[PDB]
Amino acid sequence: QIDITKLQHVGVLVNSPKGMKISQNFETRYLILSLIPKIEDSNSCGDQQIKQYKRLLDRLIIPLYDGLKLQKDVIVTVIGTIALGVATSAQITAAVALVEAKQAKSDIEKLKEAIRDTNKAVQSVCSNCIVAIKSVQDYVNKEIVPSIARLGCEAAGLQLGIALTQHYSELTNCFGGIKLQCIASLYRTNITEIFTTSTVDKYDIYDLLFTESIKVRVIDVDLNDYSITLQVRLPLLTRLLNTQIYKVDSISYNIQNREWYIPLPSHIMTKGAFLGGADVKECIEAFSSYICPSDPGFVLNHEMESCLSGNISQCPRTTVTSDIVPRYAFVNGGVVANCITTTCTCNGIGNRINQPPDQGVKIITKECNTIGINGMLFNTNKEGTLAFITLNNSVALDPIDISIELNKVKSDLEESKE
Amino acid sequence: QIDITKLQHVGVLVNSPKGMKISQNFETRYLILSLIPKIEDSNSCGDQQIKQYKRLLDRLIIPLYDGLKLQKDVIVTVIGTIALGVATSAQITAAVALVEAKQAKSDIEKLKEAIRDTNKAVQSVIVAIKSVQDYVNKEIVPSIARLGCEAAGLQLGIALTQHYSELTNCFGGIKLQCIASLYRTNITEIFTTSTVDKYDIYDLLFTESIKVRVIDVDLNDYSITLQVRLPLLTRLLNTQIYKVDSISYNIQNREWYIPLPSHIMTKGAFLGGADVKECIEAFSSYICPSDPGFVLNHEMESCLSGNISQCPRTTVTSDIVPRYAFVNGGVVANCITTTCTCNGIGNRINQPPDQGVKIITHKECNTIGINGMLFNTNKEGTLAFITLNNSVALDPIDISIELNKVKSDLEESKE
Amino acid sequence: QIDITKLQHVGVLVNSPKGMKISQNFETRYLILSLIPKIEDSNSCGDQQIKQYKRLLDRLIIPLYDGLKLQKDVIVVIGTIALGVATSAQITAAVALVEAKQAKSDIEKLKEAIRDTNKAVQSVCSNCIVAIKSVQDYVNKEIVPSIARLGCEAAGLQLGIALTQHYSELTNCFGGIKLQCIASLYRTNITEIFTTSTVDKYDIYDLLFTESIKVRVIDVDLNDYSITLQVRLPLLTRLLNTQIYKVDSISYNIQNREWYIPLPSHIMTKGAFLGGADVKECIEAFSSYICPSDPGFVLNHEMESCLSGNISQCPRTTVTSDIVPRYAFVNGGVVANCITTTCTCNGIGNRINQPPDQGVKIITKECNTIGINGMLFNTNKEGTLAFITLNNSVALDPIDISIELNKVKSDLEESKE
Amino acid sequence: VQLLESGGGLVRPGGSLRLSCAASGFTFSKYVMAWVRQAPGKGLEWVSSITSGERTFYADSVKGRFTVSRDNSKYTLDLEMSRLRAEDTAVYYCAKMFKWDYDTSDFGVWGQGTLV
Amino acid sequence: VQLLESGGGLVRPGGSLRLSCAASGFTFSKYVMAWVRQAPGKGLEWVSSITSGERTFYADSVKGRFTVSRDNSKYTLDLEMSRLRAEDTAVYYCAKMFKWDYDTSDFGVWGQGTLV
Amino acid sequence: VQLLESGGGLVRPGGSLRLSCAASGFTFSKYVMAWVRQAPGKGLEWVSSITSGERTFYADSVKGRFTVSRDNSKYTLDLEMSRLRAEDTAVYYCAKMFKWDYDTSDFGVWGQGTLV
Amino acid sequence: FQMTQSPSTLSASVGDRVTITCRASQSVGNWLTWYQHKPGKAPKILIYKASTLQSGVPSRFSGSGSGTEFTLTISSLQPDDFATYYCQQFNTYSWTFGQGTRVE
Amino acid sequence: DFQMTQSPSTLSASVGDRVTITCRASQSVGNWLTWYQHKPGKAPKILIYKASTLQSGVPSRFSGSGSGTEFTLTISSLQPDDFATYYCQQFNTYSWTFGQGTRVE
Amino acid sequence: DFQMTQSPSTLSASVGDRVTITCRASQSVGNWLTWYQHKPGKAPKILIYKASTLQSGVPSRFSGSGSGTEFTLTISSLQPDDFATYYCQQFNTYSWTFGQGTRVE
Repeated sequence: QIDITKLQHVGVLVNSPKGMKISQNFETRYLILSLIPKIEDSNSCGDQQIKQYKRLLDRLIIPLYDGLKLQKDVIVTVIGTIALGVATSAQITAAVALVEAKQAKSDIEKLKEAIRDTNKAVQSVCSNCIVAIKSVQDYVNKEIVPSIARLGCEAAGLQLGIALTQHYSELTNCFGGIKLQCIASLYRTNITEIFTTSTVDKYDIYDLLFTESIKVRVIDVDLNDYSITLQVRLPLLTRLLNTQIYKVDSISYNIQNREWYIPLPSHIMTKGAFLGGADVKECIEAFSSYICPSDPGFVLNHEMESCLSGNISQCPRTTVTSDIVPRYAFVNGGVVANCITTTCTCNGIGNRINQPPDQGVKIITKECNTIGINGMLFNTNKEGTLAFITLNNSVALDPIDISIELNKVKSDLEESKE
Repeated sequence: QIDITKLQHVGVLVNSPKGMKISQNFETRYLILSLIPKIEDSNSCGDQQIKQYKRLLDRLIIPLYDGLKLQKDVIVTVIGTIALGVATSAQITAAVALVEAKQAKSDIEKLKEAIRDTNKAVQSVIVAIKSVQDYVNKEIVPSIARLGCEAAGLQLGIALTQHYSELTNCFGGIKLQCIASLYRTNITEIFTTSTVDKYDIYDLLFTESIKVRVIDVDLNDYSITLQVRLPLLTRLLNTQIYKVDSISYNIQNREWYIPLPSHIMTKGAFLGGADVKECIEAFSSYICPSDPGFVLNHEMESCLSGNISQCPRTTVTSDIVPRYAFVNGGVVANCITTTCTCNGIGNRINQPPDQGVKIITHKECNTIGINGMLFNTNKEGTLAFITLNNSVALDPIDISIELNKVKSDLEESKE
Repeated sequence: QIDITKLQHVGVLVNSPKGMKISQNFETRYLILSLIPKIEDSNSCGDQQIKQYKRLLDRLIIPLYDGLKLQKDVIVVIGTIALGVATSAQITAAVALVEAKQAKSDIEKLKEAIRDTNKAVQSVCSNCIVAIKSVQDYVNKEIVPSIARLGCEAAGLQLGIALTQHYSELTNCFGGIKLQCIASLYRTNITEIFTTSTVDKYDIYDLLFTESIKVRVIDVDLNDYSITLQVRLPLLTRLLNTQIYKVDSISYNIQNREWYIPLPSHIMTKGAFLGGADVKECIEAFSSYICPSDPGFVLNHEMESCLSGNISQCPRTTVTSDIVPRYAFVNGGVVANCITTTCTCNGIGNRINQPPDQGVKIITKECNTIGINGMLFNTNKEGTLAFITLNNSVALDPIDISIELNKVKSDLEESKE
Repeated sequence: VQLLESGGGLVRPGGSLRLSCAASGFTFSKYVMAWVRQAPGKGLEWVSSITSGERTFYADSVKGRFTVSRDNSKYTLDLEMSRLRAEDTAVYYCAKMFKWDYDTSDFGVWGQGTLV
Repeated sequence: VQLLESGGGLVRPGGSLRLSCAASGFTFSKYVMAWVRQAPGKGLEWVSSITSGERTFYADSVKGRFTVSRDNSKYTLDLEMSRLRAEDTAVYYCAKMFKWDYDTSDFGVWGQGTLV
Repeated sequence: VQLLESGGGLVRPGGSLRLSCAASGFTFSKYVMAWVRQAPGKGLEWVSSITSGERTFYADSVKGRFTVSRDNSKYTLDLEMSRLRAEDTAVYYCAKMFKWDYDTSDFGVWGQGTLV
Repeated sequence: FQMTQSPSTLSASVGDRVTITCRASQSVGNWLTWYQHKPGKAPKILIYKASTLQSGVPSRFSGSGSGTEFTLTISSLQPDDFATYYCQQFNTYSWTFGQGTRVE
Repeated sequence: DFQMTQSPSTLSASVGDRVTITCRASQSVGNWLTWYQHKPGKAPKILIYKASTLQSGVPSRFSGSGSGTEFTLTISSLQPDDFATYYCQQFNTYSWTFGQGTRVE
Repeated sequence: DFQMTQSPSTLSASVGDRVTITCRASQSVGNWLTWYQHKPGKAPKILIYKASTLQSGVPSRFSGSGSGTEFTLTISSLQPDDFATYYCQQFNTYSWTFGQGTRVE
């Protein structure tokens, strides 16, 4: 119900629309990260370098296990029992998600037993789907096991040690939420390759960005065979219906020799009959719509709604206190600007057009072929379109001004009762 | 003097308590960074690399000296003279520390003279480090006898270039951790003969946020002197810290809530909030540099003491304030906006319009459901079996419109 | 017209002045990055590594080329207004885009000359253009000489290592681009890249501002792998008759309670305009401030009256936390709230009490040594220091205002009922 | 810790032979065994090697001529030769290769050898 | 695709000689040429090499005495020798070095050489 | 400037002998010194090396039987022998190594030697 | 870069199979060529990158290998196949040959 | 590519003396060596199978130590009938190599 | 593993002509090189000790240059009292190495 053409009279410009995409259902997959590679039949070449790798790993794996145990439990195992202490709605969802992990403990145990002794870097079993990546196994099989025929065990061991120390350094930057992007680039690369068979196939470039922002959760550590079990919740993005999102910016408004502007949020939203603002700090912009983890709408002030729904008289205004608020804009094949602050010689530099004192902004359509604002001359566009009042709801956005006005009121009624 | 049981009727929930730790007295130790390694007996094999290293380093050390010489002195030297300028309380402490360093300068110089030539990586008499010394003495010097000085010089150059690259990241105050990363050591090993030994996992985290200061650069023998102030942590008495969360509250089919800080404090007879942004949490304490308490509004203190009727309320604007929560074996939720079901999934329990929030007890019935999901309750729960009259707004435009309305009211009354 | 002597009776302390520097004009230079090196008379020892390097580079450039064509065209006499909505900060960049397009013909000529060359840095003027080639310096002095004494395989492995490292270093901030990054790649520093410019007459503080200027991409070729960038070096002119100060406040007593006068972090004066200044985006120098744009923002009227000497119009608020200092000495003496923190004259036993009405105590050449809490000092003898109802209370929390409004509402309902 | 002989004898140039050295008395299935040559009145030399997995490795002088195979189940190691030449007149040894670790369980053994 | 050699003959020690390998039938400015020597009843050996651009490389036995030069326009290649010795009696060949790529347009060719 | 030497002679094979090379004219305390051998009508060969600090490297041929030493106070060098064989009948030389830098005050010296 | 090859001498009958191996001290890549040198003739080229067949050479010749070990083999022998065969390495600008192996 | 050489090739000795036998590696073979005693008419034995460890049944007089490229094994006192040939092998690469030999006498 | 070899082993020339001698190093030895003259019946001396710098007392006839792995010493004009064996000496490693030598007419 936004009236874009009417709003221009008071300097509010609304960008072209876009849709919104939200994720409500998640697909659960498990990612076992075995950190000790295997060398097939190398006569125990690399054993010494593996031991040092284990000592180095114990620094980052023993604290991680201890932190896991100290974590409280919202639900103790109908889903389960409530437990003692305080926990809010946002924590109950994570608690339920973790409870779902205990149901697949038996199946995960089976997969780990199967992959105990194997040489494959990536391997998946689905009865429920599991995926297991082994430290730097690809590099080993490709350039270390072959390497021990021409160089010997010494050079191969030195190369293995350098590789493993570099791998340890790359670790401790993701495990210092572990962030999905950190995991993906670490092992080999990609995100559509790890989850070969899944919905990731039907993902655009913007969709892949949203998944990389999701955080994974550690749900087990072994300390006997060095492994970390992670739970990944990939999203299913479904576009909502009858939803639009715009963008709003404002320009200077002139009242009696001064500068004002109409303060509005960064974005405006309209879903169904609900008209209100929307924050996109955690969302991702795309070419056709947004992607938001949760509904961003937040209720605006009533006057702000009446203003945005075409009723100009109810918009509020404030004082300009900086140079951030602009003074001219290209609306549609024309300009809307405050001709008092900025010059408005349109057709020829000598020619000038003055906005009358009563009016606030000047809309030029067609009317004159070329327009120059300050020193630059522009030509209008005819393929486009365009067309050619009291606010009295002023406000102040600084607490000191409010306090002084309040003190004035306090003093005024005392004068009244006296 | 918090009354947890009574507050639950309004939506405010308080987590279990925790203590506080503060640092009042520091221990000062001195760190000297000698950036030029010494090669014991190698027929000057590496002099060419060291001069290249020296020329590269002169691009980082020269600007440091010029900045230090341009720093104004707060007090010029019991304890000294005031000096001319402007300096507040927070600067005077740094000035006093600097004056103490100035007094110790004599012995610092004596120690420097003692250690001028020596191959030890770390000494103690205070503690001094020497660039890449362990690497040198471990492989570069022994390898000169096998690979010759060409290969040895090449690796020495690679190592020194890497070390210079590592620097210009710490000095581009300086975080203590950066320095502990440069030299592969813990904080405990550097200051072994100190109080750092009696620290837990959460205490070392606090010692890593303090900033070190530079007090001398020599420019003839390339060195830097640093002052470190290790804290002494003493737990205060009769001081508790809490955590507060709020849920929805029904008033004639509309949602509200009670705004409170993220944390609350009570010390002696002082009731107030706590801004723990800079503090480091622990399993039983809140390690804080300064006293975090900040005075709260009178109404909020009265409300938290137990006077339920003077707590204020505001409207709910977004889907960020929850609508249900686990408290003690049972739930408290706004059942008007979230369907609540007792034993049977079909069975529905409706909070009467007058009431704001509904408190179950697990003796009311054994299994309760939310709008979806089912929970079977705790037998050993401690949970047990009203007008606010103070509405506020948190947005300035809201306030301005009310101000304008009252303004018009007086204008009308004056006649 | 800021007064620095009277305000000390109220706790406000103003620091030393400094000037202002702004960048009105810009100098445009185009910088072409040729990502594929050239090996000369090497008998094709590089191939089978440049081809792999190209496959890796193909992951970066193609997404970048696609992004350019999706960008809307604000402008198309400089041009035509185009369609859609754009504000001033958008048109200012549109002008730069048109200027880049209006000089595209000459840039094409330079690319022809460098098609076959092995120079790390090459420059021309007609609009001067500078062109750097991926790792040409390293090739010429290490790899090409290395072929004779080591063989093609050893040289190839080294070239592969170097190219992989260079690719990794790319995508580090290319996936605005920043000027520090370009300096960091093929280690250079700004002064060397643009020799024929105004960069020569720059101080240490002037370089930091330039390193914070964003550089934008204007073309990617996709056939001969190259990226064209547009740098805008600033010309800095010191504004005249403008000053900037700094402001700090200390505790002020009223009836055994603590208050303070709130003020911004900085305050500035320019001719006949008095107001505060935001300096978050600027860079502080020894004798002036370097600011992308005029930072002044209008301040409350009462605050202006307060900083102009009319000392009975300042507002005050209640101290809530221990971040407002209780003592501070300026020039040869202290100005502290002696009610809270104990002040002593020469002797530790000797004590000085501030009467109930007085807010803070100014002590000059009054005591040759003064003690604040435990520590005592020596009161410098060359100092220039010399030896009230506020009536405007303020609150900085919306809740406080809300309850006050509630009281006003109730009072007025009672008035006519 | 015992190794046997087999096949030691005289053959005409261009013939083919099958030498088998049989092992018993340790865990044979976790070690790499290799052959070693000793021309009369000459320094020792290497022939071939076989790992647990039958990967196989050979000395250049005998590449493409000999074959080495091992029987893990029966604890036996066999060698076959073809296109024999005059230079290959020596004493042939079946040996065990040490692991690349310092564990004290490793012993090291040496076959008695055939005088072919 | 046909390289012809010329020059060379009997000369007493210390003399100077200048041989020529003409070329025809293929591009000459995109290849590297080197000379190879073979003493009677002996194995082949390298002599020198010249790049398209006259970089110039030499072997130990003949370094500091020879001078290879070439002309792009005339499609000719030459070698100059001075201060000859008794161990430089052999047949000299003019050849083409393969490009370090797997292209399908590389052929390889050899000349008939000169007795010298 | 001068590095005199003395102590040479002919002894029964397998004996023990001690040669001396006194020093003067420059600073002996910051220069490595090594010994070089020369078999009659044969190429010069390295022997050993001693550093300021008694690092005591050695050459493979004479390792395990030679004992060299130095004195920083009296400016004297010595070399000792043990279990002499017939293979070392040569002239022993006292020599100063170089500082691996481009100093303009550097120089070199070489001794008279001992017949031995 | 030293290149060595065995067997030095070889005795074979018609129709049989023969294998000749060259070994390189260091890694020489895929760069290797095989020459045929009959007495009183100009050497020819058989396989000029260790796998590729020279135009007009009979199909009986084929070679494979890489790195440090290379090998050449002929399916069926002939009366005209007796000659000295060579392995060249053109990795470095400076060429180096083997020793040679008469086949009979 | 790995090569081994040992000196002295020939030695003279007498009962009770001390003898040192070196073995220099062309490249880095590491702590992977073994010393064999080969006597005419008998199959070779193993003396020190990792350059440090003494094989069961070997006499204590055989002491061996070293690392990197240079290695060494030294005898304290001789036995008249212990003047055999001695070898230094390397098992760094699946393809072993030996030395020349040393007639202790 | 460093080695030094030089050719030609024997050389014959005439007074006033040019003589060129080259030493080759197995690996990169560096700028560290020295050149020696060995007349029979005399103690060896030095001519150029860093491949570039000339010791005092040596005539300007001798001149050498190069670096890395290839070095060469060349003399403009010969003189009758210049027939002796010449050497190439590396002092990069504590363990010194020579060439085998040269003889001139």
